[PDB]
Amino acid sequence: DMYIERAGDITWEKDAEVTGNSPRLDVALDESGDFSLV
Amino acid sequence: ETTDGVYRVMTRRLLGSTQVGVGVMQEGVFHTMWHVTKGAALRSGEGRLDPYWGDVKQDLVSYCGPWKLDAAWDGLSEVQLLAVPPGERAKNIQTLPGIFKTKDGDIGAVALDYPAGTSGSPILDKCGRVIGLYGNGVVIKNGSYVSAITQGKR
Ligand SMILES: CC(C)[C@H]1NC(=O)[C@H](NC(=N)N)CCCCNC(=O)[C@H](CCCCN)NC(=O)[C@H](CCCCN)NC(=O)Cc2cccc(c2)CNC1=O
Repeated sequence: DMYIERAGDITWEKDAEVTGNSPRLDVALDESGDFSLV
Repeated sequence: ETTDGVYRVMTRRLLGSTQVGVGVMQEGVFHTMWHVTKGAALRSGEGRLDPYWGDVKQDLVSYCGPWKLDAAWDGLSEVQLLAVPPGERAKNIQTLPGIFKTKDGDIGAVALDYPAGTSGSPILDKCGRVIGLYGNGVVIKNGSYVSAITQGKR
């Protein structure tokens, strides 16, 4: 069985770590919901 | 019980539990990615949540009512992933999204890498609105990950 349990409130955090780049990628989405790089 | 917030999705298997994903309770509806639950029912305390709407191609499912999350990325502001990884405390990570370019238009995308059971973690705008869920993505050449900001149609 699958069950849910609360993990927190949903809020923006002001002192947040910032990281990750901003890639621009050509992708396709197929009927199964898979994205693939083109 | 349906109190607004972010939730882990767990499966009780063999002995202990395993976190298979994450979802958002809002306006009495639970929102998660299809690949987390495979569209099957959920327990919430003593109460059963039944699937209401879903789409394998979008990789989304809502429980108890239609998809309620309607806010969208503005296409240029930084966002926060409220990552809820297995075995770890919920935490906020800010990032400037990249873009999935598709034949049908552009999708915001975040280059942040977490375990599979983090799927369904909400991505937020600066008003704290959920602009989509994390976890349907691609693996680029160096092995790192980029997730679409996946949002339903309200
Ligand atoms: C951190 C730890 C290192 C963990 N990291 C990850 O697992 C992903 N990070 C990554 N750097 N690999 C983020 C997973 C985020 C949650 N999201 C999914 O789990 C969906 C579930 C499926 C949704 C399908 N509609 N998976 C996808 O989006 C994509 C893209 C699917 C591409 C389809 N052409 N699949 C994968 O990454 C599978 C994979 C590949 C190599 C190697 C691995 C895992 C081994 N790594 C891991 O165990």
